[PDB]
Amino acid sequence: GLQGHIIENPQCVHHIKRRDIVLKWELGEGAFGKVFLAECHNLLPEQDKMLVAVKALKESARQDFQREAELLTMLQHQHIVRFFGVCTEGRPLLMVFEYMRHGDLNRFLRSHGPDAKLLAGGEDVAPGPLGLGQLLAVASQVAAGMVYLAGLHFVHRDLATRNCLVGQGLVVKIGDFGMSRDIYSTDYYRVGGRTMLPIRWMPPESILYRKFTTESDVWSFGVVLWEIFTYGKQPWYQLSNTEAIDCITQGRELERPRACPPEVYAIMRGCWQREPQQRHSIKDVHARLQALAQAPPVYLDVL
Ligand SMILES: Cc1nccn2c(NC(=O)CN3c4ccccc4Oc4ccccc43)c(-c3ccccc3)nc12
Repeated sequence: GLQGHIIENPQCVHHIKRRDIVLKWELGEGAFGKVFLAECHNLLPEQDKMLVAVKALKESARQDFQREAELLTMLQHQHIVRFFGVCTEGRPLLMVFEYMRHGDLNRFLRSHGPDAKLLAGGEDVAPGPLGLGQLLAVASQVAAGMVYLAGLHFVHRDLATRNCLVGQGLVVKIGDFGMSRDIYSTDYYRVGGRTMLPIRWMPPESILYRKFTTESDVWSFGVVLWEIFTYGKQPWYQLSNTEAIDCITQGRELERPRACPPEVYAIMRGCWQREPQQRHSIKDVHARLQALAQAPPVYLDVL
């Protein structure tokens, strides 16, 4: 079905009473519904009242909602956005997620870019552009989520920074509320009717043959690594959608970002081997990123 829609995977759901959810205000909006900030009571022992993100269904839908809830409940990992469960008592149908204070990683990258000064600094992040060690910590975390999805044989098909969230202490997790085509329409190619393909993130076998695997996700992860080291720039931004299809199917690679050490660009190139079976595993890409994120400053300073 839709690239990046969890029910594209063919592999218990917690219920929350409507009275325990108090909507505060809207956070975002798309064709399939809205996301609110809400207070959720009686959800976690430590917290009598905590903030959550609530996704309200705009309403087939109820059967898609049921299979989404099943698959979200099955995902339990430090770098997948936490799903608390559903409110099916009347309407609208609600899904309850942890609140990720910094929003999506593309927005977070662009607001800590090469132009950032003292004012960009805050609780969680230093002033000025994100440093090598912070960029590596972001990439490591997204890779760890992708290790977990690969271990469960899930394929994402729309992995991009816009589809990752950033929380307190710069925790980064894979997740979205199904509105990236509404909020970031320029990141998709419209192919008639309603279909919208994230071509700039897709390998040749996906664009040419419509094949999607663990190995096409690793390609997409390579593109995520490029977005991180460009502070959120669009891949192929100088190109039209058809120009980008021509570049990707002809074997052109994204150029080393200014902020990317050769060792890291080598990790991006391992994700971009033309032949899927020749790309490095997500386990290996994650081991190499984690090692660099955790490396002492004396080592990172000469990278
Ligand atoms: C309509 C639609 N079009 C595209 C993507 N859409 C999503 N997005 C995802 O399914 C992304 N997704 C995910 C996908 C694939 C593997 C693992 C995944 O882990 C997650 C973990 C937490 C949140 C989300 C995911 C939704 C949607 C539905 C209910 C709840 C939330 C989001 N609806 C859509």
